[PDB]
Parts: sequence; structure tokens; C-alpha cells
Amino acid sequence: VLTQGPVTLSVSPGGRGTLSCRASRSISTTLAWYQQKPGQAPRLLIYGASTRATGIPARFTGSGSGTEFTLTISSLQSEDFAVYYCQQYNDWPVTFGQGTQVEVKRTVAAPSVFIFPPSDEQLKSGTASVVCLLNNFYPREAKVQWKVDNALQSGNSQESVTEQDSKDSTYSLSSTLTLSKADYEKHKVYACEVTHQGLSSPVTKSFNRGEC
Amino acid sequence: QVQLMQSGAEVQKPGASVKVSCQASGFTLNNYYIHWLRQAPGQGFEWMGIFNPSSGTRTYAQKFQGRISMTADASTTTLYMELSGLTSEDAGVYFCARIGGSTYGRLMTYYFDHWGQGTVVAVSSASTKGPSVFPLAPSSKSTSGGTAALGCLVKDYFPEPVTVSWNSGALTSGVHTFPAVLQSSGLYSLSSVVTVPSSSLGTQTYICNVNHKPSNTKVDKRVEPKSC
Amino acid sequence: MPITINNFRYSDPVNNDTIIMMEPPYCKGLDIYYKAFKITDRIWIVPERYEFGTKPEDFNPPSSLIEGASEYYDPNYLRTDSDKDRFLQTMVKLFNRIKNNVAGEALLDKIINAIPYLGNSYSLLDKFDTNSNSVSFNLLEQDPSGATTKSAMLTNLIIFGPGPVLNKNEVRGIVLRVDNKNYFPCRDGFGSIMQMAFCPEYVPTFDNVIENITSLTIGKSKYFQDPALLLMHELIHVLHGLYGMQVSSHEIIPSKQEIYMQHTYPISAEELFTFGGQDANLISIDIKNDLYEKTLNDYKAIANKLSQVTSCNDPNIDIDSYKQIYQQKYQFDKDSNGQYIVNEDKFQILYNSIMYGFTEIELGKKFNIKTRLSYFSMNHDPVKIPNLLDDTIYNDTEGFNIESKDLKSEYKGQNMRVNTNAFRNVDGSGLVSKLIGLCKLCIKIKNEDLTFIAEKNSFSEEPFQDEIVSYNTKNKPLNFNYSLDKIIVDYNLQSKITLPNDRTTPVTKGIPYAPEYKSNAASTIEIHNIDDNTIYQYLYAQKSPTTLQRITMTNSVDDALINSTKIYSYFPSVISKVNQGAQGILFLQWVRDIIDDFTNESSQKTTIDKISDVSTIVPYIGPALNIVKQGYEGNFIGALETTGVVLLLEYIPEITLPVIAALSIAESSTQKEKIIKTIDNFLEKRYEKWIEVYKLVKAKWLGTVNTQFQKRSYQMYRSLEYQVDAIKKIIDYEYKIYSGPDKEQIADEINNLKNKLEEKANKAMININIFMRESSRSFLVNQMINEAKKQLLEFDTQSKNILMQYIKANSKFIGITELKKLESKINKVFSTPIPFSYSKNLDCW
Repeated sequence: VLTQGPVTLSVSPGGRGTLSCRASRSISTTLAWYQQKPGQAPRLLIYGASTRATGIPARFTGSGSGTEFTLTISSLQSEDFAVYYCQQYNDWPVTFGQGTQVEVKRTVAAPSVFIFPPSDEQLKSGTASVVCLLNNFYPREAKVQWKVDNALQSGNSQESVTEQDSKDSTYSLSSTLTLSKADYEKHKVYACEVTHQGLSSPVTKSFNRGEC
Repeated sequence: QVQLMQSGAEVQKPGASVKVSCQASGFTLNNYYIHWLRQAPGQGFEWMGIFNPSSGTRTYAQKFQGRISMTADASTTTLYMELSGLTSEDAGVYFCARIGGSTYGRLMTYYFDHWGQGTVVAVSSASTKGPSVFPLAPSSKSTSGGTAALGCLVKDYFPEPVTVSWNSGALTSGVHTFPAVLQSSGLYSLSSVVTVPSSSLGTQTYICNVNHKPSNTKVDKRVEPKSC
Repeated sequence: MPITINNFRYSDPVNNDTIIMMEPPYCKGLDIYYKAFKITDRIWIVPERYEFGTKPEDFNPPSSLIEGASEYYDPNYLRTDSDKDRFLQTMVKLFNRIKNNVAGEALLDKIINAIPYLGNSYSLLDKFDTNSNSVSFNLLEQDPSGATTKSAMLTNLIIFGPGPVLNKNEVRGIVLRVDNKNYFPCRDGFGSIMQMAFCPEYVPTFDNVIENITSLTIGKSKYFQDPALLLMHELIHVLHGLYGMQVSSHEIIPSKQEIYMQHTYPISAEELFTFGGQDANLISIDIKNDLYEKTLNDYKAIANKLSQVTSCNDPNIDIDSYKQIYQQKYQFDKDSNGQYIVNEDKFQILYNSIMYGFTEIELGKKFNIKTRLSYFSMNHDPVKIPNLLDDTIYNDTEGFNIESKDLKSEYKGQNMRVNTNAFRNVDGSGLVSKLIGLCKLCIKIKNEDLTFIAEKNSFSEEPFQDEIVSYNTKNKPLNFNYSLDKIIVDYNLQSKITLPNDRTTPVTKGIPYAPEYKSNAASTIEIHNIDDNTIYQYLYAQKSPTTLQRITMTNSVDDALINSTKIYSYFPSVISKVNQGAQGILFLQWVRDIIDDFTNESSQKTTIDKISDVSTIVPYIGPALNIVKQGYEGNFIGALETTGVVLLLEYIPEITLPVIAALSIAESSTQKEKIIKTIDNFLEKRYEKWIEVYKLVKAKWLGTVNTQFQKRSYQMYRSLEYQVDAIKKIIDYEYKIYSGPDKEQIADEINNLKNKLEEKANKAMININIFMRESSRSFLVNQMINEAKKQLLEFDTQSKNILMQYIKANSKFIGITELKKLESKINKVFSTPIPFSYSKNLDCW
């Protein structure tokens, strides 16, 4: 197996990084490096532990000692934000690493949180889905918690997505709470509590059965 | 120009069959190792299978051994991947990759330099379901910081995607179409919000055009404020 | 002019002419008689076992050997009168086969007309000495009343049967005894009687792996040798001894230190010149000059010894007839006074014709007989030819390759996979070999599959000492070769010189001692306990069980060694399927993906950009022969980029040289004008040394670093045979278990794809042979040639500062004559080095 732990690594733009690829004695072959973004095909960065193809800039290169190898990059840019994999072999097939995602520059952005009550149309079909929307936040780490009046309901018919990056370099997430008929009308308030430690910022939104 | 194209996967059921293809264009195919590789929804890279230019040598990774097969046709410039006995751990995007430098003799050991773009294998137990579309109104709990907030909540649908669009496309500023959430019964859900001015709610009319292409279910669903 | 071959049966009576009752040399004065037959002029045949200097127990097969290849023993060979008639009629047919070709007819003529000198270095100067057993034998002549008579006879060659060992043939000179030392007149240029212990039935065997040319329909196959060619091989040593040019020194001793090395007898410089080919530059150019000067001194001594002769011991011998024969034999001239002198121009032609004229490779081309190209090719177990007297198997015009049976093409008459009716295997009762053991599980390896490595002390060091240049110092010829076609052309132009009557006075003065039989028998087998896995455990793990039982392949060498049913392999994806049991699917996709599976895992070819000379690199050499570097478990390409082609060696040599001493000038006398020839000799001798060390570096490569390269090809051929033979048995088990309706129709297509396995394994050996042959060329032309050129550029600037100091000392004699000012600009060729020629020295201008 090929270990690329930890699976992440961060450096300010325009500096010097290293991504390591630890193997074992049951390897000892050539190694290839590969830059990769999910909306594109993987790119051959380094082959043969050292050899670099034409078209790869003068920043990508590396080495490889004993049972370990590494990838080195120079002058980081914003486009280098991608996942990197090391690919070796043994006496049977091809073997890939777990892969390493490289973060670059970042700024702190607070989440905008809008809660919605169940609309007039879903309660006359019997259902009751509760929506909490978060957007325009960075880092991509956030905790979402649901509450009934004052009781926690985290995991009780709750579906939460993983933060995904928008074309504005900010992240967004969604969180759905499924209920029946009683549970929306039985209690005085629900609440979507999110937590973003970019500024140690917890913000909570609520709704309530027809509090007009 | 050098190009590989791949085609022939959609949404299947457990234990059926599917067959996938990888048609080259731009070089002499009969001289290159060509691999098959994949990626699961979440895990990283995993090699699956390589065959060899002479419609020849080939191995498989342990997790699909005896369950898959590789072969090619040296006369139609195509290679294929057979899948047999499909389970819930075979979804993901698949690539075919030729190894480079095989112009200097085909039998190069270990190389490659170029994949194609990739098609989605999808396996699951649910069925093709059109979506239940419902409004989402503005009110005082989430309006008027200068602007208000609405949306349309698409409810319970299967294979992605859902093309969402407001008032026949004449409103694409303030648009936020959020990624879909994969639930516990295989069905998806996303919602779209728009960020609009809140003092003219009542005089202008806000429609969301919902399109579920793999199910032929087009909904047009107006949304207007209420007064509890 | 045509040579005549006599015919007789062994039961024919003694006639005191062509059939006599012999006394061999080493029976001088014991009154022991054997029946002999004259096959032709000056050649006799005695159907008896060579038992001189031996013990009756020496003919018995031992348990193990001491040195060399396998040997066959049989004390009952050539025992009855039926065996001796079988031996007599076979030798007549082999001589007729040699006669029916002009190349063999010229070889017989040189042997017959090369009578030895009556006398040697310890005879008398004024008389021909026909009174030693080394020149005369005895015979017994009966009268009608049974009354015998003692007489003598002159002869050149006597052929006996084999000794304790049957499949080795020998040829030998008669030793003499003087002051308790051994002496051979056949090594001082005088000549003597040459005796043979020949055996025609048991022949050696070789294969076809190394050769460059390759035919996909022929493939690789083993061949047996023609006994006629085994006989002409044995006449050239007689030709060498009849001219007294037998060589014995500057032998080559093998290395006996490591385990992977081969124990054999020392290779003599008599045997490398006789065989011919590229294994002739094994002796460096500097030794061939020493051998050339020795014979020149010997023939000069004979010329002066032949000029003082006045008489003989036999009163009937005309003293004028013989002196014209030996002025013809030794190519002598006459001065104005009548004494015989040596014409060096005629001596150089005569010396090159005997040593480098007749070879087995050249005679094999003239006789359309297939021979090995390398003295170092693999020898297998010998076979026997029981039907040599059957013209359907062997005639006196084509041998085994008869054209009327479609056996001349591609030498299929000697192919053991085609002409199966011509040979039979020898019983293992008399066949004895030398075995080494590797315990770790003990395995036995023969003395023929290892790798021959010699020693460093065996190679000349003369091109390193002090050479003194003078005015009367001559040039070395650097020309040691002679064309066989030139010998045939001169033979047709010869005038039939006649030999005199070969009867003389009895023998009275020999000694009947025969050199003691050097035994080869050993009691015990050498057993080696090692720790790690060598290359022979990797090859042993690839052997398949000799039973029809389920088999699998693994990538672990230790699993195949312990487990019987498991086999080691180095083709990863091929091991993927042969273990997979094809259930529910047709053999069409199952078998084809097993054949072409081996196809694209075997012919693997790559190049290394750092190494420009090797055009083909096979990556899976390492994992199959355990050729790996520390920290390179499987990275054979990465270890080749760092270490280089030296990694393939089992045995790394030291590649340096010591010191090449400057030349010195001792001709200080400028008494005569235009002494400038001393300058020319100093330039000529400078050029010679640059060829001496070159061919002395070309000599060590052929004898130490061109044998480990060859045996990588042999070891690769066995592994490819082990892998293919395993797959061909893997596929048969799944076919017998297969119970399908289509089984009866697809039978021919299954066997059709098993022949495809050999077709791709042969294409793999083409890449492997190109790998090892070019890598052998890449370790010579670069490294140690660049280590020959390194400090040979040092002797140059060390011989101009001596030359120009000699020029500056005798500067007042060459001035004002356009000689000194010219011979300073002439020192431009001195800035130019003389390069190396790996094969042919080409000159496009």
C-alpha cells in the first residue's frame, strides 16, 4: 500500500511544499505523480520517480529514497489547489495512494443562514421537511445542529450535506429535518444552530408554527 | 489530436449486467497498454484493470477478480469492460488510460500519460422518480435586510441531475442552486433560492421551472407571499 | 595424385604388406604383437583399446569426476573380434568421407608428406637416426614354415581405439628420456609419430541458443556432431606434431574459488588455434609472436643440423633423396656454399598454414557440417550412433545431411528433434558426471551448466616491460591467419613428390615407458551449505512436477520450492488467470487470453537513455535470475541506470592496468649517415604496442566477461522453457475436467494455440540475445577500453620526451637537409590516437 497521510496539506501562495509517498520494501519500482481536479482528467506530473514530461512547468519535480518518495512543488499559485496521487507497483498490478489534497490561500467568511418553515402545500399532503441553508462561508468546516424548543434532535431524521466549493471560492451546505404532522404543531419552536470557528461564530435561526 | 472517448453506463440494479466501451482516436491503437481505472463517490484512486495492446495480457485488482473481464477488438479500435454481478460498492467514475512511449515498441512496462473524461457508473435500489415540487415563501423571519428570501424545494427524486431555472431563464442574478443531498432511502433533494428585493412582493410573479430530464416530469411552480 | 584408401576385413590374413603384426612404440623390446592395418600411406590402424600406462580398474565408471564435462566408461568396448571389425570398417568409411572432399583431401596430403626428422635435439649431428621407438616400430613377418622375422617400418600416424573414456578423443607425441626430463620432438620442429585413441560411435552434442541468426520455424534445437569432422579435428594435431609445432605453454587456468564457477582442465594454446573463429584472439597478439619466434629458432637449428649430415645407420638409405624432402617440408633454401638456410618469407607462409590454416569451423563450412560458433557453447550428454555402416543414415559424400531425404537443408540430419533414427541415448550405467550441491533442501547441479571464469595470472604481462629500440630491430608481423581456399589452390598446383620405401632396420634403443594415466575419478560429491537464495534456487523453483496433478503459479520463490504443486513465475498478470478456474465460459476467451497473455509479458523491450550502445533492454531479467541490487527489489531498470551493465555480472572484475614502461633508445652510434631508420622503428614499435594491449584487453573479455553474458542467455532459455512447459500443462488439466458439447471440435484449436507459446518465447529470446550481446559489446568499447586508452596516452608523452631528447642529442647530423624541420611537423599523427575495432576494421577510403 502507498501512504499519503495526512491526506491534506496547506501552504501560503508562492512558497515551497512537499507531499510524501511512504511505501514499503514490497515495492521498489518507478513512481508517477499526478495532479487532479474532479471536473477534469488527471494530469501526469512526474513519471519514473524523476522524469517530467514536456508541458509540465519548471515547478513540479521530486525524489525518492529507500522505501519513501516525495513530490516537491515550487512557487504555489491558486490553480495548484487540487488532489495529488502517487502511483507505484508491486509484483502484481498498479497501486495508487490515498491521495493528498493541497489547500492554498484562504480568508475568513461568516455563513449566511436562512431557515424556512414548512410551506402551506406540504402539510396538506401530510409531509413536513425543514430546510436550513448555509452559503458564502470559509473555511469549509461547519457544524449544524437541530433543536426542538430546547431539546436536541441532531440525527433524528436529519440529512446534512458535505461542504462543496462554489465558483466564488466560497462554500455552501444544506441541512434537512424530516418531521410528521404533530411534531411541527406540538412544539413552540425549532432552531437551526450552525457553528463556524472562523471567528468562533455560532448563529441560530428559528421558526414556529403559525406565530402570526 | 489524440483522444479517447468512453460510453455506456447509466443507472442499474443489483446483480444485473452492463458493458462499457473506450474508443480511441488519433494514434495507432494496436501498440499501447490500456488500463481501466475508477473512483468511488468519496474514496480516492483505485486501479481496476489493464489489458495489453495485442488484445493480450491483463490483470485485475482483487476486489473484482472473476467478476469482471477485459478484452479488445484490434479491427474496430475499441476496448471494453464487462461487469457481471453488480453490488452497491461499484459506483463511481471510470477512466480508460493508455500508457505513453509505446510508439517506441508496445511492450513498455509501467507508464501512462493520458486519460479520457469519464462516464458515471451508478448502482442503487431505488427507482426513477419524478420530483415533488412545492413553493417556499418569504416572510418576516427571513426577509428585509434590504432584501428577502424564497426558493423552490424539489422533494424526493432519483438519478441526478435536475436542471433548475426561474421565470423562463430571464432571472439568473441572485441565483443559488445548492448541491443535492443524498438521503437514507436513495432519493435525492436540492432546493434553489433567489435573493430578490422585498418591498415589491405581490406585484411581480416568481416562477421556478423544474426539469427532471431522466423522468420527463416538467413542473412550473409559482411562489407568492402569504398572510397568516 | 588422388589418395587411395585400402579395404580389408579383420579376419583377413597377415600379408606382410598392408596387414602386419605390430609392435607399438611403448612396446619396444617386449615382443608383444597386435594386428595392424594400413589405411593409406604412412597411416596405420590398430583395433585395440588404448591401455598404455593404465590400470585395468581405470576403465571402470567412477562415482563422480574430478574435472571437465561428462565422460562415458565401458571396459567391454572393442573387446571381441566382431567389435574390432566394426571398428575397422567404420574408420575406412570415415577416411573415404574425408577423401571425397578437396578440403579433406588436402589435409590428408599434408599429413602423409610431413615425415618426421630422423633425429632430434638429442641425436648425432652427422647421421640420420632411425633407431628410436619414436620414429620406428617393429613388425613380425612369418614364412610358410612358421619361421618369423624381425623388421621395422616407418610411419607417421597410428590410430587406436579409445581409452577408459570413450567420448573424448586424444592425439599425442612420443616423450623421450634425457637426464630425467620429459622431451617431445614434436615440439622442437623435428616431428615424431602421432598416435590416436579414436572412438567414432560416441559423439558430443550442442544446441542453438546463442547464435545471432534465428528462424521462427527452426526455433531452438540441439545437434550432434559428425564423426568425420571429429576425425579431421584429430588430424590437425597430427599435422601440428608432424611439423614439430605442438604448443604447450601459455595455457589458461580456470578459477576455482566461488561456487558458480566451472571446474575443467586448463585450456591449452594448442586447442584454441585448431578450433578457429573468434575464439582465436583468446591468445593475445604478443604470445603468438613468441610462438612464432620459437619455431623460427627451431627450424633454423634444423637447417644447420641438416647441413652437416653425411651418413645414416641403415646402409641402404640414399642420403640424397631425404635432403630434398626436408628442404621441401621445412621450406629451406641454399646459399652459395651449399648449406641450408631459412627463408623467413617462405617460413611465414608455412607457419601460418599449419597453425591457423585448418580449423573445424572452416572445415565444417566446406563439408556442410554444422558446428558450434563458440568454444564456450553448452555441451549436453553425449549420444551414440549405432548405424554408421548404414547408407540410409550416413554415406561417404553427405554424412547425416543427405539431400535425397530432405536432410541437407538447415542441417536437419544432425538435428535431434528431426533425425531421431540416427542416434540413441547412452545408458546411465557408464555415463559419469561431476555434480555440485546446494543445500539450504539440497539440489545437485552438473559441471556443464555453470560459468567458466579463468584466472588473472594466466594472461601475458610482456606488453608492460621494457622494449629497447635500436637500428636493426625488426617489426612484428601482427598477421596470424591463412585462408583455407589458398591451401586448396596451392594443393592442386603441387607436383607429386614421392616418398621412399619406409622399411628400415629394427629398433634397439628406445625406452618402453608410457606417461602415467592421469585419473579423473573422485569418491565424493562436493556439497555446499549456503544461507541465501542463488540463481539456481530460482530456476529450481520453476520446475514442474512430473505428474498430471493440479498446479498453480506464485510470485514467491520460497512457496514454489517447498510446495510441490506450486511453481515460481515472474509474469504477474499471467499468474492472474492460470490460477483462475474458468467456470461457465468457453475456452475461446479462456485459452486465447492465456496464450497472448504470455505474448505481451515476454517480448518486453526498453532502452536506457544513459546507455547508448544497448538498443534492447529486457526488464524481467532480474526477478527471474535474482539479479537485484540492495534497495531495488524489482526495480531492474533503476538499478541499471545507476550501476550499469556491470550489474548483470555475477563476478565483477578489476578493470585497471598497471604501467606501460616507455620505450628506450640504445642506438647511440651515428657513425654512418642517414641512421634515421632508428626513428622509423621507434614510430613503428609505438604503433605495435597500441595493438598489443588492445588485443590483450580483447583477450581478457573473451575469457572472463563474455561467458557470464552468454550464460545469462542459457539461463534465460531454461526459464522460458520452464514457464512455457508449465502453462502447456496447466491448460491440459482444465481440458480433461471440461465437459462441454463443443469439446470434440475445438480440440485442434487448443493445440494450435500451444504452438503459439513457442513462437512468442522464441521472439523473446531474440530480444534477450540482442540484450546480452550488445551489453557485452557495451562493457568493452566503453569502460576498460577507456581504461586502456587512459594511461596509454601516458606512454606517448613519455616517449616523445625521450625521442626528441634523442633527436636533440644527434641534432647536428639531420639539419640543413629538410629533415629536422620536417620531422617536427610530422609529429601530428602523435596527437592522433589509434582507435579500437570491435569487429571488422573498415576503411571507406
